[PDB]
Amino acid sequence: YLLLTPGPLTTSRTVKEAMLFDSCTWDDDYNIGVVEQIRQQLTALATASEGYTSVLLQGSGSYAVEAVLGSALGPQDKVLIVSNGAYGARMVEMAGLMGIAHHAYDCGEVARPDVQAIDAILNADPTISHIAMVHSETTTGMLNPIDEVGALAHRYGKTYIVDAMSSFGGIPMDIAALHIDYLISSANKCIQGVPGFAFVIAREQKLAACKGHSRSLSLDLYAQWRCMEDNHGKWRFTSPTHTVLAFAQALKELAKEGGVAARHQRYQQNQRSLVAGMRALGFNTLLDDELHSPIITAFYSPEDPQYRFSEFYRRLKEQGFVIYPGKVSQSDCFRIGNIGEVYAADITALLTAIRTAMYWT
Amino acid sequence: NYLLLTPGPLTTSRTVKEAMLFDSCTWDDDYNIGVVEQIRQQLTALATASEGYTSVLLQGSGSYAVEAVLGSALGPQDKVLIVSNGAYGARMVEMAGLMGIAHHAYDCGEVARPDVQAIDAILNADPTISHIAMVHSETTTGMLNPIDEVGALAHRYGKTYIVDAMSSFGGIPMDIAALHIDYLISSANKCIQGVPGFAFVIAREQKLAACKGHSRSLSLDLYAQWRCMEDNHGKWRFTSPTHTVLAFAQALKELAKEGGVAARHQRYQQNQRSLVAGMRALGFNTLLDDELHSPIITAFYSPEDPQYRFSEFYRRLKEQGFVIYPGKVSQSDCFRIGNIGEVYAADITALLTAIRTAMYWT
Repeated sequence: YLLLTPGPLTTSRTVKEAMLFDSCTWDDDYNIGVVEQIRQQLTALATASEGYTSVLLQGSGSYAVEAVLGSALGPQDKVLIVSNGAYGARMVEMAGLMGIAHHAYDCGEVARPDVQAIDAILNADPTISHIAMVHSETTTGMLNPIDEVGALAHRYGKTYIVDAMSSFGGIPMDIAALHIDYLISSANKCIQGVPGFAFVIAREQKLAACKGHSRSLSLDLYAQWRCMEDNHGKWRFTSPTHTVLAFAQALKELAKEGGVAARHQRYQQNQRSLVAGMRALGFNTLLDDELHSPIITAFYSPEDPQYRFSEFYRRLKEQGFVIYPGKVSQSDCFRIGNIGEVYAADITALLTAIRTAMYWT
Repeated sequence: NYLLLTPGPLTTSRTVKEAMLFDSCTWDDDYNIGVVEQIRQQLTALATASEGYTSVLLQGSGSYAVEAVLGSALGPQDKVLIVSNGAYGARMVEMAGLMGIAHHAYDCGEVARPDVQAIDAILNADPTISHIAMVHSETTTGMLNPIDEVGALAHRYGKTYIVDAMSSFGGIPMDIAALHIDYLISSANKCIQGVPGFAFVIAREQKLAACKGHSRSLSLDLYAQWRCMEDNHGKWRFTSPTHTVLAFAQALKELAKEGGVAARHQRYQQNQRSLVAGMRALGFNTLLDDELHSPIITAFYSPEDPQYRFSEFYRRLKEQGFVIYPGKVSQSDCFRIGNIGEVYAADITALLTAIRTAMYWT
């Protein structure tokens, strides 16, 4: 099965083979030989500038998002949270649960954030000390203007947090130039590794002032970072070593492909071809080509009264392709990712399977 | 060529690792029902033969699960008695402090078995206590605590009982219902011999059922995590370490093939006893007396020879194919040697030979 999902996805066989080893968490072979190498490569991958550092955290991407919210903000801080999808909404949900001061700016799932509106909010409330926004809303496949909001964060001197879970590694970006202080991302999406942990690449000057902020020991990003910094990459608690080995290999394959610039080109091409082919088959995209993220695409569900995603999905799977359900509140859609082990030939084979699975036609 | 004589991550079978060589779709039944539900069902049966219990899996290390229990199993007016006789008992106190959770810490030291009478007295004088938490196998020193007696105490006083069995579950027989344990926390990469990536809690449903809204953490909300698995056929709220989950399923299959906990336990304590005897024959002394030993890991006093360095001892052993572990005892310089994972009788023999060879200060 080819997983046309937003991740966990179809990893390369070499990435999987790298998991076939048992590592000792106290040994330098692992901490220096693997962990420190991953940290250094992540920072370099995020920016050419100095002053940044990486921290890895056990769990899913949401854990890292929660860790940043509870670690990057002090008891007198307040974060402006842009919400235009499930992941933006989850940050608002986390803030409310954790009792973190905030202001939610919701603009709809199919609406690009209004930068001027964000500018006004920041102007009317200087109490806002942080700005948080999702870069790639995997929910609808939309891409938010992290650059413009970043310029806004720099103008007002705010700490900028970006959830780049489904974009880092697949879309060119230099977080320093974007004025991003905390870049959050996944091990199993654009980088193409397997699930197990997430990471945050942060402006050291900012992170270094977060001691005591977290009320969670497990999710204390500062303590986690300090331990890696003082003990050659060592993780405070048990780390998913096998998945970490897989990540090191995924990073190497990313470098081999030609870096983010090359991977981005492949993803864009895959999508361009997929979309053209789907439209040729009568499907319609939820969003206009301008708002598209290059890792996934949302399509309106067929209007035929006989169409059922459950059946469409099963028939595609029977042919070896696994698509994804759509979770857009205002519209009935389904999604098709194009990252991971997906190349030109795969898109073509996918389209043939789609035509074949269109049982309602 | 390395054998990991550590508390975990440890040396797993080749088959447990090869079971990871598959990608899973987190939204498909093949994974959620075909693997997750299977695991949940097996974990509950492994912990007890009675009804009323359920399993919840959580992404992260074992400490995440411990924290999830502390933040999800307790209500607003609740208070937990935390017995501490090692780093893992101490971590629960540390967590309770950070989270602002009312608690009563009972610290009896890292080399002393907790006093059950003392715990009784505490329960008598501090009626606000509603929960009791204790580590079963204290990996800090290899100490094995009396979870049975404390459970009887908890039952007598009608208190909710939490047990951190991270390094015991799967390697030491136990029926949680009979031990009066309401929340059993354990690891996927220790006695069950799986791979790190997630941890789990086997709890009495009736107790967990009343924890809605307790957690201030979305990621660590045990109740929510459970309701999702319960309502959507093992589905994890957020992305799960699928590969490590497939490995755990294989680990469970191999546990059964060995003969279950009874058989694994037999292997483990025999390894441990042979190790202690051999090490003592080589001039080493155990930190604890036999009576307090657990069958999973043992702490030895570091030799006094001025030239001795754990770094060198460790490297020369590793060079021979054996990786041991450092000791972190507050009032004593020790080193540890675990005997779990893919460790068998012949391995202990080989290790002892390696030790002699590595004793460069003699």
